[PDB]
Amino acid sequence: RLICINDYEQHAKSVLPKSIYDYYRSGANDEETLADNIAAFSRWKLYPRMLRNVAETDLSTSVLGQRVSMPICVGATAMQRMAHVDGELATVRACQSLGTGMMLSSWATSSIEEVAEAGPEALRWLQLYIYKDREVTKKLVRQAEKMGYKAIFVTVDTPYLGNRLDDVRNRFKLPPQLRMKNFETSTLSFSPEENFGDDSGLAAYVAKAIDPSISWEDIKWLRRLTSLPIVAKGILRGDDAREAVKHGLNGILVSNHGARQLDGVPATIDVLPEIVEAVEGKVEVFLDGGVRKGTDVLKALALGAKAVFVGRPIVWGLAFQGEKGVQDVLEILKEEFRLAMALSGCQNVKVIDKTLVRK
Ligand SMILES: Cc1cc2nc3c(=O)[nH]c(=O)nc-3n(C[C@H](O)[C@H](O)[C@H](O)COP(=O)(O)O)c2cc1C
Ligand SMILES: O=C(CC1CCCCC1)Nc1cccnc1
Repeated sequence: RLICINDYEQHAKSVLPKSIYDYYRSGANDEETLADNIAAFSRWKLYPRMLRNVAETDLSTSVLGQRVSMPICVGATAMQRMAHVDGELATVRACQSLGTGMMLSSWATSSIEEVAEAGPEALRWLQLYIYKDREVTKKLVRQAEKMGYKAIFVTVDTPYLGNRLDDVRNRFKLPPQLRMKNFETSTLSFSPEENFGDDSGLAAYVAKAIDPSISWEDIKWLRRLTSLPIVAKGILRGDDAREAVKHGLNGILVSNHGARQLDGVPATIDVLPEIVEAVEGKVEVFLDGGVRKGTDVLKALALGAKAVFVGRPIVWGLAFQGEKGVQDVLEILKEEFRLAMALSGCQNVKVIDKTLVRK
């Protein structure tokens, strides 16, 4: 049946309730960037070397000092138990099997501790939102430290939620049996019994809970709060990337939030070279947005990314078959990436060079 990532999305549309599929699929507004995140990869053309000896292709690399089996990691996607009863527990188990890392959403339907218990040997990182309540925010960071998470990815592109039109039409909220499990109060847990207005429930949750005032001073606060590596997630400008380096951060995740925040920003693959240039080798640079195929991974590494993160494909894996479905999606990406390396003449990730691509 399902042999590529597109097949998993098509299957997910056939089995998920509309409101859930739409929440996961949607971009902001007219979804111009959503289309471009994919189309932009196709404009970058590959210039493969022949006759390089590719009998033994090594996909392994490192993310912030921690070894991974491939430069393909799981990005934070909220509320995974909407897709499959086991949600984030299924995802972390699959990541452990693959030897890759899982970035856990602050808006997960499973707690920091529950995910660590399900994937004790998995490489795990926490995606952090800065809540108006700094005591909540600190508690999340402290729990990530205690529970063996290896970095914080602080999201910097969401002072307010983007306007996802289907979520407004559908009046998106959690199904009755689920909660954001990192929080205790009805509002912070996004209880679907709380009053979140007449439009998208999630946009109202953000407006109530998440601090629109945050600034570089809050990054200074976070840098002093934890010794863990910190990655700025959602940077699209070289000047902001340089500022993140000046604040002592340890990486940049070039991201447009899966095209869900400001519509009409460029595709991440198109802004990646500016960001790689701007940081001058001082920190690792990662990419997410539109990764669906092994050749997308190859292109991102050729342009200087250390690794890429996948969002929606993971959710579609869950919707098919929980842990097994996430494992299948990651195995397809790994095999497509191996083949793309081999056909391009690359024995290992260290020889994936800039001459492999042109736009
Ligand atoms: C359904 C969904 C939920 C998401 N939830 C979060 C979140 O909780 N925190 C966050 O920082 N980013 C979140 N993102 C953004 C992703 O981390 C990532 O940037 C994006 O999914 C990458 O693009 P892709 O879906 O094309 O792979 C979400 C994205 C999607 C599609
Ligand atoms: O606080 C630090 C160091 C951190 C501390 C923890 C581990 C890595 C670096 N740097 C900083 C803070 C504010 C403004 N400029 C620099």
